[PDB]
Amino acid sequence: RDNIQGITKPAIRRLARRGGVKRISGLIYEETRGVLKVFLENVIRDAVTYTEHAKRKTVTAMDVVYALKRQGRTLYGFGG
Amino acid sequence: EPWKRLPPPTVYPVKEARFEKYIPPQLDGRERALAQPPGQVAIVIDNGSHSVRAGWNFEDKPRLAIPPIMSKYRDRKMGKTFSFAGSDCYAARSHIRNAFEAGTGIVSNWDVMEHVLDYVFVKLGMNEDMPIVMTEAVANLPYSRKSMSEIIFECYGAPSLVYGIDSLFSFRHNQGQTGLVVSSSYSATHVIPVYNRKALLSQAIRLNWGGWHMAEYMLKLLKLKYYTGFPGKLNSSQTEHMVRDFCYVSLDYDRELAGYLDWTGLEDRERIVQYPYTEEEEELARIAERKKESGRRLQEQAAKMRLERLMKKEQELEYYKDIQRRMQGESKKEIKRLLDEAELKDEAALERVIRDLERSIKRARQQRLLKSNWEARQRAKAEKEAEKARLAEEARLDEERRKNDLEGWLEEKRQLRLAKLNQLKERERLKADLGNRKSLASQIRMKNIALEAAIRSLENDLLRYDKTFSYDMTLDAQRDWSKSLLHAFRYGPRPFDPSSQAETHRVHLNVERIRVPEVLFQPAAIAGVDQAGLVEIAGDILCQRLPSLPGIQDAPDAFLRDVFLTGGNTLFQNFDERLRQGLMALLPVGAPLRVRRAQDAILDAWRGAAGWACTEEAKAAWITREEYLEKGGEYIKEHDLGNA
Amino acid sequence: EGEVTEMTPEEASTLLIGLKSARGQKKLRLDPSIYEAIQKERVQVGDVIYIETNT
Amino acid sequence: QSAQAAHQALVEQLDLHSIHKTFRNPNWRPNQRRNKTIKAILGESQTNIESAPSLAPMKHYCDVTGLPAPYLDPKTRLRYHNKEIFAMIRNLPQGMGEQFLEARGAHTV
Ligand SMILES: Nc1ncnc2c1ncn2[C@@H]1O[C@H](COP(=O)(O)OP(=O)(O)OP(=O)(O)O)[C@@H](O)[C@H]1O
Ligand SMILES: [Mg+2]
Repeated sequence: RDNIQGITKPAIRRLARRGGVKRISGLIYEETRGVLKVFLENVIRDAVTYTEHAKRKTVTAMDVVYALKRQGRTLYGFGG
Repeated sequence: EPWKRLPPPTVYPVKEARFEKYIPPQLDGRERALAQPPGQVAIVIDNGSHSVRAGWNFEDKPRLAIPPIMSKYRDRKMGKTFSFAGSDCYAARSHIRNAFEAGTGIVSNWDVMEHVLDYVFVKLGMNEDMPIVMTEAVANLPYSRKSMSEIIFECYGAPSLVYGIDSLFSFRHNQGQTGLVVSSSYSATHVIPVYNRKALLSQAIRLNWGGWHMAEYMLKLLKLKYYTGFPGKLNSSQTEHMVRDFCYVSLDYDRELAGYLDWTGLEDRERIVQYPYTEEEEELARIAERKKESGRRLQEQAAKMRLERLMKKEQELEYYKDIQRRMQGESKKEIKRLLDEAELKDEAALERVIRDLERSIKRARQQRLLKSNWEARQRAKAEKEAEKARLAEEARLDEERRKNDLEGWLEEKRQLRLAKLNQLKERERLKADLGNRKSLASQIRMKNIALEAAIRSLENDLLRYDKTFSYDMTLDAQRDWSKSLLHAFRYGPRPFDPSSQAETHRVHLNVERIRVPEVLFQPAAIAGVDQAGLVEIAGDILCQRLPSLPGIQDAPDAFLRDVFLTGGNTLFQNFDERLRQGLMALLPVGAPLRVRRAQDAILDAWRGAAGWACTEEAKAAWITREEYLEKGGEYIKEHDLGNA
Repeated sequence: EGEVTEMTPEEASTLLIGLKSARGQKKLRLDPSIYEAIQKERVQVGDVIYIETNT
Repeated sequence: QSAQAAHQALVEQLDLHSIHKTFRNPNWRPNQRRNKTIKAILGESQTNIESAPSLAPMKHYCDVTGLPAPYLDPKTRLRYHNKEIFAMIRNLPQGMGEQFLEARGAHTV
């Protein structure tokens, strides 16, 4: 399945443009995919524990928000 | 015992390339070069990337043997420039530049080469007119030959020049007639088939490994072995002497290698190289006083803390006891609410903290207060005495259990150790699991919201009385440096201490004694060179190429009767036998393989060109200045000892 | 007894096989019968084999 | 001090620059671009076709101790002898793993 390859090179380009990056080595795209997957694993792992300890099968936005704040990366807009 | 039985180590000082003496110009050679018969004199120069050798063809050994290096610099405080052009470069500022491209046989810094040639002719006493024989790389590049011959004709103006291959001059000096010439030099390793004194250079092969690469690879290895930091300055000139003095070719590599770091006899397989080093009561009483006072004060703090805990926790026990008494006295409806004064729901909970308080104190008008404080000390003293009695009673039972039931008693301690080992391994695994990911705690906390001394003691008793137990079983031995491969690799059979300046600043060679030469035989495995090994190259030539070649006759058998070894980098122990036994398996059974070493395999390549220099075969190959001015510097007279 | 350095079907019956020990290599001409015995066993180049020439 | 004087004497005694060369023709002067590397020479020339590859399967050796290696670590791609060396290899300073590869001409990228 390997849906990490669905994070295409242009999508990684635009994230770098918003990051203010002018020239991108062609080796960046594989390194960025590894970075993203390592991050996104950690958040979902934490979120699923809030879901299960609330005795739910559905992971909720506040499960994600608590996982993010637990990681020090507080996200506003989805809930208090 | 295992190391204390060994003698003090034999250790060899580092060796490096160094300046040794002044060589005044050898004017006697210049006079003899004029007295010798007409046309029977030449300057013979061997372009060794490790050593330029130069001298007179009519002489049996060269006058010079000089590294192809220059060092030119401005002495800023004195304004004069200096330049040096051999071992006069102290290989002391060492602005050294080398004529050759590193790891190749080809000259590339012509300013350096021109300064080396300048040094040569000065030291030969040139007062200028003399023919030059110059050795050359196999398949040497045309541009490189053009540049060298331009220097010889335009700058130095010499009358005639001839180029020949150093390995083929060496073969001729050893009565070579037909054979396989195997050269290993500084730059490279070559296999040349020679048929009827003529080299079949279209069938020559190069390995791109040689004595330079061995010194470079040995340096990479020593830097990795001591990656923690070796405090001596590791240099390629030092590893070049290490590869010479200590390396040798293995007669059977894998069976020798796999046991090389095995602990017995390692002090024989290991050789130790010493880098240079330098090494260097009232305060002792004062330190001991401070240590005594600070130690006592800490014990006073612990005793005060414990004695403080004694009164508090005993009164908390009395506090819990009075809660129990009131709980037991008052109506049953009061039980939980009264025990909630002890913040606990039931005596089944309160007994837990009661026991922990009892354990802790067990483990640990003002005259009325002082007596009450004295009572707390006395109460713990009784608990201490009862604890010691309980331990002594348990010891007395274990004594009789050991004396009567020893086999069962020891089997208990073995199984207890196994349990304690499993408990420690579970605890060690837990200590690896704990903090493997910080959020482990915060994840689990939401579920709520919404051995060392024992193992040692068991081991010590088994060492005391289980005659089948032994120290190597203990976890202590399982962590001893004496049981570690990386200590043997880096430091050998002796214990090591970083306090000794003498025992730091020494390198232990070990596996690289044999691993370094074997890159010739296993290049892609040992150093990634991605080329066929020497035995596979020589086997390809003898077995695949020469029998197919149409003009040749008696192949392989004519070439196979003389596999000839040339160049300094062949001088390893067992190099010849290793090459023989490798080829022997590739050849038809009983084939008359001989492998032979050159005499004096370094200088012998020069002696061949000196002997050859003025023969009629050579003088038919000489190019004159007036030919060069028309033909240019790339053009050469093809001859049996030179390139096409 | 040797490592099979070559297996060259000669006819289309005869095989030639090359065998090598640490001490040299030898070629053998194989009758189609002993060839198919060598081929009924799963011998390939790089295998080590034992042959009895007469039996 | 005599040591400085003696060294100054020896460097003057060894120097070639103080020595005039009668054989050296002054009129010829080299092209300043003449120092070229093998790649430049070969690239401009486009007989050093004497190198040879190999087809046999290579043996596996421990990148640290050089002893034979049954194991290739999937993470750092160092070859290693045993569990003791695997422990070291995973504990290496982050730059060190690429040096063990590079000692056999390998690199991770
Ligand atoms: N006894 C010895 N054992 C092993 N190696 C040695 C020994 N003596 C010298 N060497 C090494 O042999 C090399 C010298 O090789 P050789 O003299 O054949 O080369 P060269 O003519 O200078 O170079 P080239 O022909 O490649 O330009 C050096 O690396 C030196 O350290
Ligand atoms: Mg040479």
